[PDB]
Amino acid sequence: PHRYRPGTVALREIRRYQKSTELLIRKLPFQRLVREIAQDFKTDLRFQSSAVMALQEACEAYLVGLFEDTNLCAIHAKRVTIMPKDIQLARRIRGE
Amino acid sequence: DNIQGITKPAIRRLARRGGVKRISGLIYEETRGVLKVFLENVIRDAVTYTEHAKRKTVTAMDVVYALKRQGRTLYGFG
Amino acid sequence: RDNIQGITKPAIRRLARRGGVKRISGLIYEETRGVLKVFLENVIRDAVTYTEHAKRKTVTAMDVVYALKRQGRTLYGF
Amino acid sequence: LLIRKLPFQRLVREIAQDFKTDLRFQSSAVMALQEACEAYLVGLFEDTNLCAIHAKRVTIMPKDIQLARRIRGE
Amino acid sequence: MGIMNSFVNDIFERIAGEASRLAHYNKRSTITSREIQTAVRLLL
Amino acid sequence: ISSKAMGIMNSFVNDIFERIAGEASRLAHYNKRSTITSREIQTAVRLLL
Amino acid sequence: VGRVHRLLRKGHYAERVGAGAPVYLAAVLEYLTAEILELAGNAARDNKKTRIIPRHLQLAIRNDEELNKLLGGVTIAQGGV
Amino acid sequence: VHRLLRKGHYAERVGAGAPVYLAAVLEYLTAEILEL
DNA sequence: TCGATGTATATATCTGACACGTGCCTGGAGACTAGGGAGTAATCCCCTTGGCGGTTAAAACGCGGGGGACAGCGCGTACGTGCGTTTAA
DNA sequence: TTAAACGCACGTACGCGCTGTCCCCCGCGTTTTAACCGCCAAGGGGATTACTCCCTAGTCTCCAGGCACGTGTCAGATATATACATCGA
Repeated sequence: PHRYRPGTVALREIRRYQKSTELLIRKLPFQRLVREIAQDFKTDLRFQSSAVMALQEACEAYLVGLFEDTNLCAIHAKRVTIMPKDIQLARRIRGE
Repeated sequence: DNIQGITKPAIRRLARRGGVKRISGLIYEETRGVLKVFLENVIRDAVTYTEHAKRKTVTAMDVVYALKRQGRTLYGFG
Repeated sequence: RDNIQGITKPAIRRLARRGGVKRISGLIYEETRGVLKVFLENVIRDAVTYTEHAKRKTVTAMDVVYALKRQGRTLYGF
Repeated sequence: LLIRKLPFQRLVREIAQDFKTDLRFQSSAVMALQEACEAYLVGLFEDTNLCAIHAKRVTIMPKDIQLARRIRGE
Repeated sequence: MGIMNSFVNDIFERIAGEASRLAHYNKRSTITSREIQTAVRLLL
Repeated sequence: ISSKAMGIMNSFVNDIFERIAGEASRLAHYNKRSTITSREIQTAVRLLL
Repeated sequence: VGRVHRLLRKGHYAERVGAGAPVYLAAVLEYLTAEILELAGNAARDNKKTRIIPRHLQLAIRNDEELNKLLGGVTIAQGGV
Repeated sequence: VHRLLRKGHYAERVGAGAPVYLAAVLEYLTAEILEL
């Protein structure tokens, strides 16, 4: 048989997704999520396709940055695995 | 309850874009709370601005106003 | 110049003690001095710019209040 | 105040001398800058202490300051 | 005492700012109670 | 140039325009003057940029 | 030049606007625009493309410390990281 | 509050309810801060 | 260490986003009456800069010794790579 | 109806707690520098007022610059054959 060593594929995925620029969350599931969330504020609300597209772009751009910040305070402990306390610390330091 | 629509592969892909090599099994349940709270805080403002105009259709510029008030100016939608 | 040496070790120790630091490494002092220098440089540059636009010769508290407000921190009492 | 007044006043006039000559300062502007600096440094050390505790250490070290500033985006 | 006297004018400027933004966003020539209420709902 | 790049440039120009007009108005209010002159714009430019 | 003056008068930025303000503001905006496009065009040539796209704007802005300092909070749609 | 609203050039016209509401909000928040 | 996997290149073919031309219209430009905000001039007088005498607060330099940081080893069980099942977009 | 998520067991790498050891925070002491208080000199510059003018707001005329609409074509695209780079037992 043939087999790649653990961790070699992870680098290939990192190199792949940082070169491309398409959206990464599924369009329909995200749209359904926005539709369900909006129902808590007002009935019979309507959303243009570009409003949901704007929300999607905002969420993907925010989460990528949050993971980038969390990785530094995860590595600071001389680890490679990121864990909940790293996110909690990054969010506490950002004051949000 | 559509929050389960945020599947594990999508979160892994986002973390991959951020350069994370190894991901703990607890990150998945941690991310959902962050995303839900962010979306609620953005939508409340967008709907408030849309209501100010007495319109019934939310428009992209209302969302731009919501993000701008929080310091998250978005370029690309005019 | 050498005037930067006027920020003595005991003052930094007192500040760190108020901040809850239990044990302080001997290398913290030079880093604190550099951080203080850059903060002062930016605030003074803004204050001087407002003073010069008004054609004044004395620098007043208002130029400092406006500089601090621009950097994103509000000072009450002046 | 916790920083000596006279050295800080000389520090202020030294910084100001780089921008404009023969400048003058009111008695309250220097103390205002002093209050601002003391609050800033207290806040930075408070933030650095969490980064130090994160490694289960007791001694705070420069890398904790650099990390706090890098995450803060300064 | 000066702290409170600054705090009041600061919040005044913040609320009046949001009321102005609400007016400009609709090209309206008059500020009304609806603008103030929306500004309060947007800030608080 | 693609249509989207021009679309982004339009928001870029509207942003910087509003920043400069903002600072120029604040400076004029601070000095208690009724009009905007090249001096106010120059000061706003030097402070924001 | 006229549009700037009209927007100033209609925006309530001030009750009066002098004659020299619009020429100065137009010169500033033109300078910044030429600076942005020159770099975007260089990045496009460096990518063997012939039409500029948002990705080139992101790459040009994030590689300059001054533009990046001015636009640190701005998010570019379809720009990515 | 009404005078500042007119002098601030926020709009060319100011309704009678705007300054009353703004004053009431400022007083409420001021008391809320002073109490805490 | 080379050969099994993966991503890059050179080619023919393709279709719909863009560069260009048109009619026409609403805003910009040229001329005037008008007037008040703003440039210049002058005085009053304060408060900032420069200096002196002196008395102890705080900073300075040793040195003693033990709390802590650090490199190292062992082990146990979490998450990574790949195959098959199956779900709804 | 095909490619997306969901599930399975295997297994090598990581996270975690133990020790041994030497160095450099902390504390007490004696000394010495200059921070600070109070009093003396004196002139550069801030705060208010009046003269009077020349730059900008409001009303009207007329025209050519720039908004909607239509055209048609070539720059970017999947798809192919395959090239050669990279990783492992």
